Amino acid sequence: MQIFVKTLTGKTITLEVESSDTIDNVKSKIQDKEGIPPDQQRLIFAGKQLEDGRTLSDYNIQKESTLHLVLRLCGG
Amino acid sequence: TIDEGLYSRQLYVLGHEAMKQMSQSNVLIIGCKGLGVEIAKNVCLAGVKSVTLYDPQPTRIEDLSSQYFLTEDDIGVPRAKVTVSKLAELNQYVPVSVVDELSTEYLKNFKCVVVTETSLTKQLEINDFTHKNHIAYIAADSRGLFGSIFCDFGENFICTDTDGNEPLTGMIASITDDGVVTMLEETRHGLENGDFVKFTEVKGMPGLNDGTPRKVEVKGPYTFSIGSVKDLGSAGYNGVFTQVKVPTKISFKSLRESLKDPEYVYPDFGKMMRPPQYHIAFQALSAFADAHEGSLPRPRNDIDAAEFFEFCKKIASTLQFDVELDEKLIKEISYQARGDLVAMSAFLGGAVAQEVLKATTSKFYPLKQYFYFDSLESLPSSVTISEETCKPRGCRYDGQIAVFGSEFQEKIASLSTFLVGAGAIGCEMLKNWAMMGVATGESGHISVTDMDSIEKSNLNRQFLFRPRDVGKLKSECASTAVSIMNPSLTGKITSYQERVGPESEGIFGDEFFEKLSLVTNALDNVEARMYVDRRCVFFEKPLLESGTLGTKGNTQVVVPHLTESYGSSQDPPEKSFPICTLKNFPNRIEHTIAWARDLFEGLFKQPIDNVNMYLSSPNFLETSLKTSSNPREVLENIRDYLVTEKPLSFEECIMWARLQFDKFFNNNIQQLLFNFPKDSVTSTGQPFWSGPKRAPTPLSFDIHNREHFDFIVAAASLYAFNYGLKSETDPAIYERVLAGYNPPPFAPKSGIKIQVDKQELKSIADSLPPPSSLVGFRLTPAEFEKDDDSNHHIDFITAASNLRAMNYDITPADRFKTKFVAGKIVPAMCTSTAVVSGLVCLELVKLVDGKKKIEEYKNGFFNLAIGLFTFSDPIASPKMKVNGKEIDKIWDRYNLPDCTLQELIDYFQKEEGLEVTMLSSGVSLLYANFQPPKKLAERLPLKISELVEQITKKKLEPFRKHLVLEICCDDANGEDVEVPFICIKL
Ligand SMILES: *NS(=O)(=O)NC[C@H]1O[C@@H](n2cnc3c(N)ncnc32)[C@H](O)[C@@H]1O
Ligand SMILES: [Mg+2]
Ligand SMILES: [Mg+2]
Repeated sequence: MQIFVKTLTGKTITLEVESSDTIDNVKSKIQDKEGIPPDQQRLIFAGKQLEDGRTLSDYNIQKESTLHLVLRLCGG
Repeated sequence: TIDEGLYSRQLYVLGHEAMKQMSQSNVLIIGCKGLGVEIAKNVCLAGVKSVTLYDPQPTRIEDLSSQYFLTEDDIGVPRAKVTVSKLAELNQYVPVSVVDELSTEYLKNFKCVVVTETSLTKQLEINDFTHKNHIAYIAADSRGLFGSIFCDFGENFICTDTDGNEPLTGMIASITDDGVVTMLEETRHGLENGDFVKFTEVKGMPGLNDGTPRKVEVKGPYTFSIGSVKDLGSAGYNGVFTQVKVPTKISFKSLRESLKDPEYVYPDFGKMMRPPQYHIAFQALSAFADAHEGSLPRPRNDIDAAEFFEFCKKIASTLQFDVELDEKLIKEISYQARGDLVAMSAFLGGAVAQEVLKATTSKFYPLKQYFYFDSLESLPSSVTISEETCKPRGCRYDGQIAVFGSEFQEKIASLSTFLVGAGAIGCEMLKNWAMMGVATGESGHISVTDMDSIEKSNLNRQFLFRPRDVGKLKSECASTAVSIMNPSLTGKITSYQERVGPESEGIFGDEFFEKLSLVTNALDNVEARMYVDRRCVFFEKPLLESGTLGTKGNTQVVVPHLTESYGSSQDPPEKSFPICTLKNFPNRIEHTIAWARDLFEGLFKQPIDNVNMYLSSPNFLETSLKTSSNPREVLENIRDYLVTEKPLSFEECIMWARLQFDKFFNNNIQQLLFNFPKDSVTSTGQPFWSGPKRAPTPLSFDIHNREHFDFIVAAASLYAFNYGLKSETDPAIYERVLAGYNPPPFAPKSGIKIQVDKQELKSIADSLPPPSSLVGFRLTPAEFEKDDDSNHHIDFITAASNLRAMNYDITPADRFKTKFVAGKIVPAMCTSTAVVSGLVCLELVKLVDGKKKIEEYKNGFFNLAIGLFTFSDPIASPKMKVNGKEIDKIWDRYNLPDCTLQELIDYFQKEEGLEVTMLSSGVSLLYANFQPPKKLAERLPLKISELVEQITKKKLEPFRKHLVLEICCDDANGEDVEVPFICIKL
């Protein structure tokens, strides 16, 4: 199935996944497309951050869901 | 025309063109309560043409719950006429005035009208006109833990930048005739389908470089297509693409026609079902007002809530809203209707302020069109929340008591906080704390620390400061300014000028931390964040963390024994260029600016420091020979800067700068081309000077070249500064001395190592003048200062960079960009700062409520440039199992007194079921079960502090209050197990 990842700078990434796929797998596909190391990826679905070891189903992520990829900032 | 000294950091976000349009846009703001004054503050700081206020309603005591420009002496006085005085002080370039009457035709004077504290009926009346007369409309309202924003910039609004990102660009390797662009050396283009790109320097396809944009189709991370280019060449080679940003027309609906079919911006995809409920509830709030003479429901009043819920039913039917109303949620808005929280006004006020700039600049994507928000997880649960507890009390905090209650108000007042930083986030944080009444109780207190002083550019987003405060300490001014906002804080704030870190643990020690309720960061660097995080973990203190970058920001809460800490997760590392690229093979202006910054340091800083060390350190030469990475350079600096190249006049400084020109933009280039000729090829037959390597060309000095001349002036003036000689700028003296310059002959040598001994250095050291002959003589080093345009620093870097850009055929950059790069200036402005401060304090009330469920906390992320907000529950701390017990791998530790080694071993066996096999302190091994029995017989009766002192052969520092130890031990099954560290309380 297809899901979308929106970044904090407005980019949209489309992924081909299955509900049984792990977050680690989803992060690997994001690394292929964007070059961001999995450990530096902050993914959010329905107000929850995705953690390694779990699966998309564990977060109710379904066809054409939208995740947010975010970062921390250091100005202030 | 634009004062870059004030607007520096904000210009790096909005740009000159945007601010030029702002300086021609009057703004009208209705309502001067907490929300309106926050919007007006940011807009004034932002630099619009002017701000007009309208709020005849008289000042009530409860208005001071969030409106920080109103004192108790102002009660009864209309809010607009009291607030104008203090808003006019923010930005000298933005006149602020009041208007007593609102005429529909009078609205034609403003490019944007912000409407707050206004009924829906009056809103529709205003928006009907503005929507027809090309006037931007924005309406926001803060109701307890609920907020709403509506934007209507007209049905033909042209947005010229829909994301605020810089245009993408990258080096190309090849282009096929069918249009397949392959990036260079696995370099990602970052484009998306539908983007447009221009080209330059493409070989074999001349027509492609003409600048006509071409829509892109992404084939992969390193490849994309632009369509057929057969009519233009058989094969493209090399070159550079640049993204072409396209504008978009945004058609907004009016408030009247969108009221039926509203378009929502969702701030939380976990609360997707709420904005519809809120759309009805905010309208029902205005119907209640019209029914009860402009009065909102009373705090937590059930009768008023029932009548309110009935209005929602009628409105839901009138609007044909096919939605099942959530009674408990909707009634919660009525209960909190009279809530006035400063955090909510900061959050909404910062966002609305940014939307006002969007309407007046056509930059960034505006909210389209309804933004409904709640922080309902902030509602306390450890205290009774009833109509009796939330009732007004006749104090400045009535707006906050309306939501949290009086019992909760006392908890806020007794907080002991620690604010690390008094800059942008710091100023907004202090303002919030003052309005909330933090630390106004008997046991309450605030500690603020910051080692920096106020500067001009700070005044654009650090609103506690004023131009006359320039040069003073931030922590002191901010403390004083907040005492004026809330006199209850007089004497309750202690300010420090300390740099938080290892060196200041004598001030911020155990005794200091133990008293704190929580720590709040307001920092601008990751190093200080990571340090504060370690300390809060050690002292088991909550930490409120936030950051900004231009229009982006984020928040993170660290809850002891519940969540992970700031340092538990990794961020992308700071970019650093390869040394080979800066040293010899630049291809971007960023490479020449970094090189020029190192040149500035290498001509006017490093050698000066070596001279002064040679004259004040007794054994500097010996130590340097054993430690310096380049001892020959140190010896040559001293020799050159004290005798052989010592100038005696500004004329001699000009001669010196003229020599540096050929040394770094000619002779060095010749030597490079000598080792790598232009036509030389690699091992694969391909031209060496290809791809990232650009063939350089040496420069021939030309006094009539602005870049050549600017380098001579800046370099000569800095060399004179080093020696105290008075510099000059009259071009006649430069022409006089330079016209008679005989350059020494130069020939490229051989055998020089260009990446892609003992006797001479001992002899030149003896040729140095002895420090005995230069008693008291020093040179003045140049300390890089990006924000002083009279010191020639940016002049030298700009000119030096652009001269190197001319060597390598790189496009030069002006001082504005060069200052940004060389200075590592973080783009920032007031809007993002207010937004993070609001989100941070919405989490603060959760910490003081003692919330134990991790799902109630929220980390925040946003980008105001695209109207993106999103939130996530914090990550729980990693757990571990030891003898079946759950151990928190971040927060747990064993607290023991300064007992004996034996007593420690017995404690762990009998109380913890752990057989201590090894005990260590730092690098030192204190105890192990395998040590001989005589080693143990003499150590087991010793105290831990005594055991550490003896093994380390070093006495403990006297002010030490704790001792950190680690142990290896076997669990009850005899198996080795990892366990938390030990903290000895001395
Ligand atoms: N974000 S900002 O640039 O507007 N201001 C940040 C603010 O924080 C202070 N700061 C930076 N580093 C420290 C440490 N280590 N301790 C205390 N304060 C610190 C800066 O001076 C700046 O004013
Ligand atoms: Mg500063
Ligand atoms: Mg800073």
